[PDB]
Amino acid sequence: FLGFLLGVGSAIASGVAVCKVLHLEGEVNKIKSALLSTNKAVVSLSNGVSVLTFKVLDLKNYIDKQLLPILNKQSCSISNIETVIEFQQKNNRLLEITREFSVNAGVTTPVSTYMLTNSELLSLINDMPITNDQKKLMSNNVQIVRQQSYSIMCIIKEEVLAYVVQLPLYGVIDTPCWKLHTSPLCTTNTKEGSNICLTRTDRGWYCDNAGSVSFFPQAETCKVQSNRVFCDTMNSLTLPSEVNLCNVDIFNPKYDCKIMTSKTDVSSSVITSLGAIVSCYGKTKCTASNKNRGIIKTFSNGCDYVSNKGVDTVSVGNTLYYVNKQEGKSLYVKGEPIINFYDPLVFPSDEFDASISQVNEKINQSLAFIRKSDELL
Amino acid sequence: FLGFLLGVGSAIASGVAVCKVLHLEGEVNKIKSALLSTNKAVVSLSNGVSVLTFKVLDLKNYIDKQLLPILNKQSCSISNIETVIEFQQKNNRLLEITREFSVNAGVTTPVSTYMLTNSELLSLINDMPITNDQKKLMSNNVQIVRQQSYSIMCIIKEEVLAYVVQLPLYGVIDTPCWKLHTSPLCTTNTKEGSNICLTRTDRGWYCDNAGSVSFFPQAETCKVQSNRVFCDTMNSLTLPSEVNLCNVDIFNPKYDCKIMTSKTDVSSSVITSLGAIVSCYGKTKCTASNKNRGIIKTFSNGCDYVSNKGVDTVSVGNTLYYVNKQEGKSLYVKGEPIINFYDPLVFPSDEFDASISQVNEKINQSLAFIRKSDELL
Amino acid sequence: FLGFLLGVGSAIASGVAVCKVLHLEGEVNKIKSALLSTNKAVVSLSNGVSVLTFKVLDLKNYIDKQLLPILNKQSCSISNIETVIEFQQKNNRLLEITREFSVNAGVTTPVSTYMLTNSELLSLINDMPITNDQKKLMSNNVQIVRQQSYSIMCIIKEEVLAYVVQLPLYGVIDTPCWKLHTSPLCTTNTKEGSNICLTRTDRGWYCDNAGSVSFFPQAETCKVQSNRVFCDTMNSLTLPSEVNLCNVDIFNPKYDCKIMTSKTDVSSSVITSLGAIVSCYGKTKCTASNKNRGIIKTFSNGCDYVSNKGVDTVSVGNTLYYVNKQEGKSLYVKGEPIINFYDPLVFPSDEFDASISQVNEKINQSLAFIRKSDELL
Amino acid sequence: VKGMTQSPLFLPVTLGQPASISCRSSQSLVHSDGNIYLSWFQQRPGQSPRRLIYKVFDRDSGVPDRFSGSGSGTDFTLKISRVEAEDVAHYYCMQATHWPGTFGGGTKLTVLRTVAAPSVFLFPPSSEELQANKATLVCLISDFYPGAVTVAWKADSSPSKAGVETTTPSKQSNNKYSLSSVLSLTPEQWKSHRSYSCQVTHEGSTVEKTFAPT
Amino acid sequence: VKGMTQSPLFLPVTLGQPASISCRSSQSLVHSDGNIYLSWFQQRPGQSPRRLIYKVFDRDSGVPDRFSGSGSGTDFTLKISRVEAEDVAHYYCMQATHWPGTFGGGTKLTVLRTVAAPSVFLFPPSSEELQANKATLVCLISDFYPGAVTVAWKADSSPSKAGVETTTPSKQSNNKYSLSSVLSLTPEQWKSHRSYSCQVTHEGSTVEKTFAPT
Amino acid sequence: VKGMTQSPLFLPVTLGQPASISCRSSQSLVHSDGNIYLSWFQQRPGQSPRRLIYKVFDRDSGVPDRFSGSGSGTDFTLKISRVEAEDVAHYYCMQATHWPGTFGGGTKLTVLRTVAAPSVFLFPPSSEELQANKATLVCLISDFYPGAVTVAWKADSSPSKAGVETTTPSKQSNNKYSLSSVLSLTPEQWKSHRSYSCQVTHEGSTVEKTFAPT
Amino acid sequence: QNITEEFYQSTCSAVSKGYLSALRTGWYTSVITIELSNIKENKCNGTDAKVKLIKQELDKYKNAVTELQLLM
Amino acid sequence: QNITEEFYQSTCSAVSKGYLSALRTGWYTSVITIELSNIKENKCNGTDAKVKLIKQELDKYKNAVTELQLLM
Amino acid sequence: QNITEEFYQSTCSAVSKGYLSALRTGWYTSVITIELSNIKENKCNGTDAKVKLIKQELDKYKNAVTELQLLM
Repeated sequence: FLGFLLGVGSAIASGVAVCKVLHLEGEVNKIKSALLSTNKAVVSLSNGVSVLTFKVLDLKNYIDKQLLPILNKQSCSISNIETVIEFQQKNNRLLEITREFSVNAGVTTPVSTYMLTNSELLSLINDMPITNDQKKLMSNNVQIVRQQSYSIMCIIKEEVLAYVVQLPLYGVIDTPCWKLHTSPLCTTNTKEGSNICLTRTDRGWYCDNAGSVSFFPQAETCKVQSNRVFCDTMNSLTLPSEVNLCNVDIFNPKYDCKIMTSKTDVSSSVITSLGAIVSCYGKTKCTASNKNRGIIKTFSNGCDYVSNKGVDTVSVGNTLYYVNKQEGKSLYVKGEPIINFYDPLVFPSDEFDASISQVNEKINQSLAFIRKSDELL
Repeated sequence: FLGFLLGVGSAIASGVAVCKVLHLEGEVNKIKSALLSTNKAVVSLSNGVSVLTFKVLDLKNYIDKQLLPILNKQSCSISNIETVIEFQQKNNRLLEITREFSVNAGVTTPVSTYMLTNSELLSLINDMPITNDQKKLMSNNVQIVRQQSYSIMCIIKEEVLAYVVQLPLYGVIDTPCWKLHTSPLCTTNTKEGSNICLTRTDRGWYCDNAGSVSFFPQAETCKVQSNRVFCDTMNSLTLPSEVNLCNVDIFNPKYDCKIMTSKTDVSSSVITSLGAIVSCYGKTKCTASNKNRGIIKTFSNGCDYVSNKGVDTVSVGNTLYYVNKQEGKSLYVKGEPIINFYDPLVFPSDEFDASISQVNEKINQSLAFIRKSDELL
Repeated sequence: FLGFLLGVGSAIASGVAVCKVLHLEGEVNKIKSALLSTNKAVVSLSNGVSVLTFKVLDLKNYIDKQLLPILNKQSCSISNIETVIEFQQKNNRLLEITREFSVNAGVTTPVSTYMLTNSELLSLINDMPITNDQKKLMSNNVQIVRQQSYSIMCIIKEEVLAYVVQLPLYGVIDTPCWKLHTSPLCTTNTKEGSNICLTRTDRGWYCDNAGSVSFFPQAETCKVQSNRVFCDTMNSLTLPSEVNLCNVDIFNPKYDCKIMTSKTDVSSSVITSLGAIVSCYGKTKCTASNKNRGIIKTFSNGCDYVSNKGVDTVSVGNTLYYVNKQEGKSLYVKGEPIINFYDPLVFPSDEFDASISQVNEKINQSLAFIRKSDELL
Repeated sequence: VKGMTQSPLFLPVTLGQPASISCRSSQSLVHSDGNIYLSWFQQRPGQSPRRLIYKVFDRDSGVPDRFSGSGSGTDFTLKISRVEAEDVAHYYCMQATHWPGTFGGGTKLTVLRTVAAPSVFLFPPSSEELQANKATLVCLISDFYPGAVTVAWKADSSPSKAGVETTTPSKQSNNKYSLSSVLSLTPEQWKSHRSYSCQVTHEGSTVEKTFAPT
Repeated sequence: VKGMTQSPLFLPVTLGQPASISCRSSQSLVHSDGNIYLSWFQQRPGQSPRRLIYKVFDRDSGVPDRFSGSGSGTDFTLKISRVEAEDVAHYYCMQATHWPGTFGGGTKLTVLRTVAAPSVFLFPPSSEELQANKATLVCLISDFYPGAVTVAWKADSSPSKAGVETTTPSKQSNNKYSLSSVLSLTPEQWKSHRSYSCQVTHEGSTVEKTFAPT
Repeated sequence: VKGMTQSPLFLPVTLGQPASISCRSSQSLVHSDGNIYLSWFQQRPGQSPRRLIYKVFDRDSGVPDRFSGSGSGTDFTLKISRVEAEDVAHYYCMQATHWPGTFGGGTKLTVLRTVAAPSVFLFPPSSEELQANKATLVCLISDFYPGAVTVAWKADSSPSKAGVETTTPSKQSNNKYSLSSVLSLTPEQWKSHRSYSCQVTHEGSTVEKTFAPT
Repeated sequence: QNITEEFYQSTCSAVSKGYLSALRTGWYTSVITIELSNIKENKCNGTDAKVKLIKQELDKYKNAVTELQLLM
Repeated sequence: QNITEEFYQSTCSAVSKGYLSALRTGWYTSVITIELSNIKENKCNGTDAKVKLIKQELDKYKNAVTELQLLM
Repeated sequence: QNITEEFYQSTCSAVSKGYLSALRTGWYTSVITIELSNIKENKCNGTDAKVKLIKQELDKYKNAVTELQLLM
């Protein structure tokens, strides 16, 4: 749901800056001179910012020492087929990278293995002045930081090709984090129409980092490896910790929980990490089934949740959902649905980014409208 | 419009479960033993669920019978250079799969030919314990099955690489289905403002499958091959057949037709299967043109639709739309637009998930207000 | 926000039509005849529309001149390894095309280098009967043309494979165009609740093309190369030039500027081309920082903008935004925020596509209620 | 339609000495996954075949290491390094690359020994069988090697075609064979002639046993 | 700037006998798409060229099967297996790989026959042309083969250079040629000398025909 | 654990004539990036090493082009086309592909000259040192070439092991060397013996110088 | 001649009614395997073109194996 | 020195006015062809390494041909 | 026994509470280079198979050089 509030940002801004610094007359010559005798060096560019630089492959030496001399002999003898194969091996590295760049505007994410192999990436990770906790984090999940990395194509000047690798550098690690799933909660009155629906809009990831919580509204923007949730702070909101109160007391005065209202009496299902939430309404069939026994539980027209212990699949109407096979304890908290605390014909049925304060104010204002036009008659 | 109601689900949940069962100490040995004398077998895993398994390539035999013996140890001459090129052939499939998985987080959709060739895929299709109707269906549209398939990378243990191909098996086939396009309906008043716009939001695919209709709100989620609409039920809703009544009579009491209200007096066009619908408002130019004659019809500022027989292109303002070249009869159903049935200053102009009943209830409340504020004064 | 209003259109409809005309009994023979003696020709198909045709690779000649005669001798000697390598070179081109087509349903964007080489593309640019200005434009932005091009796989008939390249031909160039970024504007009253938020919804690109302006709501659909805004007219809206008035005077009577209202008291940042906009609300930290000196400005809880000259990064809460380092003058135009012109408890706080006239009319209607319910009491 | 040729079809071996059987395929047996699926099977009399070799080289569980498999292309070989007593049985090669597999003609393993000339006897029909209105004359060829032998029947010097059936027992513990040749005639035809002779050709000489009923 | 060499430039053939023309390229004619675009054209007198061979080997529609094209690298050949009467014309090779094409020198095909010595005649200027203030002497060379022949003019034993023009008709139906040699002089110069001789060299002998006007 | 072998360890050269030093690596020095990182360094006496060659072939800045480097695999060569006076120094080869690099034994460069027999002198301990309760006998070997030379000490015809120290200076401007051999004994042991002799072996003859203190 | 379309002007919508269905409603999982072989380790000496090429291709194979050793 | 930007604080928006346009407005269709050859495989019973590799590459070629015969 | 989940029926929400964090919070920049060689192609008038294949691969390399010229 949420996510329209994030605000825009430049994903490849730092790599763009490095490219623009690299577009100087002698900047290519600075890198060329510093890397003339070694395969790896640090170069302080003209802006004052130092940068690690790799010379991963030297095609010039191969061509000008083992390919060009064989070609020019006044007789185009080759004397062995092996030369063409060795050429197609060293040229293979160049050919793949230039192909991939030509399909992504020079911005390829994730970084390919051909562009930057894991051994070189491991060396790049191992050789930065960062806390060893972050070094191990990036070492054990090199393909994860790879999928959160970028590529920027800089220059092809005098005799060298250079491009920028934009890795992420994680500043918040090993802090409490959690995910929140919400499903529509509606009234189950016997009437066909006139239903009332209310839903929490604060779905997504919540990570405590420094005094406050970073909130990620899209489930796509965060990758998970079985304990650790890798997220991007650029597409995130910063909220006080009082949003936590919305889980227990949604009418709490310490924070305003954002919600939405609808008259959309529609059944749906939400698969959570260790179970599933089922919103069953109307005359829709809702079933929790097990692969060994079969159908094991039916949903009685409400907001329900079932653990993944003995359940393997869920079918609502014609939609088949497969439960996650993750392990962990699940806690069911009883409590009457909040929507029963409002009466219809006063409940605003078209709100999309409203809150507890907003809906309550409209109901209070509408009730004042009803009363102040009747005390006068 | 619609699509927020679908509910979340794991597309690779079944493949995740297979991977998790594959992470057993001797499960790799069970696969190795069952495939010791054959290239294909089905193995009953520890939980009791069987799995079909293919042995597509045997690098072990080629390397350790023809290449490893000649390599070791210090006399390593290789006449008949052809051997290295032969390695580039057997190794070819391995490299491609390793690249694709390492740049797609282990989830590749659609499944590539290198990952699973068409010959092996067809053998898998014919070795499926499924209905002959589905066997014929999946045979005639194998690329569609590819594009609604996944590939998940599981394990790398003792002497074998193993990954999961998650094919879909279609349980609803050859049933009546239809597509619905909706366009904004607005007023043609002379003032720039003070206009009213009303639009149906329940656009998308409607497939009749079991007693009710499976509704796919996004036209993207379904591929079409000239008769058949390949869809995914996990991103679908299940609605009563009375939703079809909303196309003919939108004020029907047996169902509540979901719509939206706006003041967005904006011209646009929607190309349908056998024609195009044009919403022409304000002083915008709207033109249906033919490539042979030229401009052939002008639109008089309203909700209009033209058949594709004599029309080849549509131009609305600066937007150029190409008409569908399909064949078939197109029927124009006359009838006054619904929006003429309401008067302004009583119409709630900001509704986004509302319905006929919702807007009518709000108008009834507002009109009862108008009457009760005049009976007293 | 905006973007749902575009209306659907077929981006590859022209290529689809060419494929359908390519699906006649003798059309393949006509193409074969026209390309029988040359590598390039123009063919008028059965519908009367001329089309350029290439014979880029002739595997028929290579196989039947260098491969088949050597293969069939009644003695299958090859005598020379080179032949297999030359085959895998000529074969290489076709195999690469198959990979993309077999994983993309015949819809590949951008067009790859193996699909259509840049030398062939440049020849096509030099051959289209268009203005030399357009020829020069498409020459200098070949990768841009690639990124806005498609490839469609048509037929495999008698002895030739043929597929459609759908290049774009730009009809509107070098006209005034501009970009518009919007950020939420809210009230910063000392009370935690009862806040009011107001945001412009008409964000995106605005290109003046012919008497009116084409509006693109998505920043991704338009690519920029340092002076040029490459856009697609089909996914665009056509609006009168008075929308530019919304940037200077939003209460203008000649046009109705679309806005949205919320109680979503949220701080965020928006990176523009030559600076950054910061919306700071509540007790959130907002800082503009420089790479050399450090923290250089603190934001005093409001809608602020800072130029990119002396500023290199922005940090709001926990989100770190990198500013664009382009050059160009930035002008700060003072003026009180619009949100101060409305009072709470009368301000409608849930609007998403409303406008100035809409909200003013609703407040006027509410004010009529407040006045007419007190004139009677 | 693959043809599997086994060679030889009758293999005399000596215990403690190696043995080898060649199997040739009419087609290449390389499978699309890079393997060759050819199996070697052993069958003892009255028993079901047991798989000993699969994938040309790999031995099944519980196979003595004296057995080995080798080969490539269209030619394969099964080898017994030291032939033991239990190795005397039938052996089949089976291709498995192409569905549904093909078996060779089969190879019989037998014990090699010195040439032994047979003992030849002739037995006239009994009186009781002559009452039973049929006549059978039995020629016995006892304790000979090798099993190849030719038997001819002459009734009054006339060679008989058909009306004769031959039986051979399996190899005994002296490594020799036997053979019974039964000639069937009607009693009228038996009484119509006088001289009945069985002529034996083997790796001895040509030997006749004869008698004169009537 | 590609050079195309045709060989030979004058090809006498015999009907029913094969003929071949060689065409060599100064550069490699292989095109970047893997093809070689070399074409063979025929041109009969008074007609436009007609394409016979394209893509080195492919024969055009309506082309006799006798005509075939072959070659590679920089060497190509046009072959006529059985030469007929209609094949007597000009033939040109043209490479089409490199823009915009180039043509060889050209080859004329004529019918090979036995050597035929010409009949030589000499014709003095008429009196009427002598009135017309010019003088022309005509030497006629009738019904000869081959076309190679030398004509020299001597006025009082002095060979004349320039002032002479030679004409030859095409090969006749007897496979022979003719030739007219016209020597032009002013009437004053004509009357200034006495002996006028036409000397012909061919595959006969050296033969002079002469006359003495004044 | 790479072993770098330089050859030879002592190189006599002639000015204006080429010189070459061979460096052999125990392992292949090819780096994973396609380069070979082998460097050649020069070190004059009393100075730090100065790099002359990097990556086998590339010459460093400020090195006269007379220096060249070559090699591949495990064999490399440093070459001086015309040896100059300033080229007389030490030279080291260093592999740089494998961390952290390895140096060769080193090569000393000296000027080749003709053989010169040394002048041998012997010096008894002074009376003052005899009072100082020690005795030293000094044998001087002046202006000889080559540097290889053997010195033996005999006290009353007894060869001495230990108690002797030898010093050699660097090559002089006459291209010759010297040598000082000092034998140390206690004054009691010195006064205990009579004959003290220094025996010199070089490319002259065997020469002994002796004296008789006590 | 099989698909038909109707436009309802009152609601401003179009319905294309000639289609058949193929809905997923279920997954079938299968496993694909490739038998590998670990090589530790070749001692092929000499920078011969043939030998260097086979060793480099073996290095490519081992690099692919290690690149795959990741991924969950 | 060509691109300029203005920030309007009243509406809290920014307009960058220094850009020029390139709108699509039209498509051009073109056809790319490759002439193929139908291959009926030789039944050569010679298992030469070069010939076997030729057979494998021809099998790859025909597999690509058939995988491309699956048009749409 | 590490990850726990709670479902609140009152608000109809689920919280999965057993996770740990890894937030981006910054970018790390590095530069990768490959040394190329400008090619002035030979004018070899010999159409040798190995040499012509070398020339085709060199044309591919020069083509890739040009396709790398597609900067901004």
